[PDB]
Amino acid sequence: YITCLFRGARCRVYSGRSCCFGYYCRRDFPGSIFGTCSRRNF
Repeated sequence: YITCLFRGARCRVYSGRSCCFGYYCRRDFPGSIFGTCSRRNF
Protein backbone atom coordinates (compact mmCIF):
# COMPACT_ATOMS: atom_id res chain seq x y z
CA TYR A 1 0.00 0.00 0.00
CA ILE A 2 2.90 2.33 0.78
CA THR A 3 4.18 3.43 -2.63
CA CYS A 4 4.16 6.21 -5.22
CA LEU A 5 2.03 6.67 -8.34
CA PHE A 6 3.42 4.41 -11.06
CA ARG A 7 2.58 4.32 -14.77
CA GLY A 8 -1.00 3.20 -15.25
CA ALA A 9 -2.59 5.00 -12.30
CA ARG A 10 -4.97 7.91 -11.77
CA CYS A 11 -3.93 11.25 -10.29
CA ARG A 12 -5.64 14.64 -9.92
CA VAL A 13 -4.14 18.13 -9.81
CA TYR A 14 -4.79 18.53 -6.08
CA SER A 15 -3.90 14.89 -5.42
CA GLY A 16 -1.67 13.77 -2.56
CA ARG A 17 1.92 12.66 -3.08
CA SER A 18 3.40 13.35 -6.52
CA CYS A 19 4.11 10.69 -9.14
CA CYS A 20 7.06 8.30 -8.98
CA PHE A 21 10.58 9.17 -10.14
CA GLY A 22 10.70 10.10 -13.82
CA TYR A 23 6.90 10.29 -13.92
CA TYR A 24 4.60 13.30 -13.59
CA CYS A 25 0.84 13.89 -13.47
CA ARG A 26 -0.89 15.48 -16.46
CA ARG A 27 -4.50 16.62 -16.86
CA ASP A 28 -7.17 15.13 -19.12
CA PHE A 29 -8.31 18.22 -21.03
CA PRO A 30 -8.44 22.05 -20.81
CA GLY A 31 -10.79 22.51 -17.88
CA SER A 32 -10.40 19.24 -15.99
CA ILE A 33 -9.57 18.47 -12.36
CA PHE A 34 -8.39 14.85 -12.58
CA GLY A 35 -5.81 13.25 -14.85
CA THR A 36 -3.30 10.41 -15.08
CA CYS A 37 0.40 9.70 -14.52
CA SER A 38 2.65 9.68 -17.59
CA ARG A 39 6.33 9.00 -18.26
CA ARG A 40 8.67 11.99 -18.43
CA ASN A 41 10.30 13.12 -21.68
CA PHE A 42 14.02 13.24 -22.43
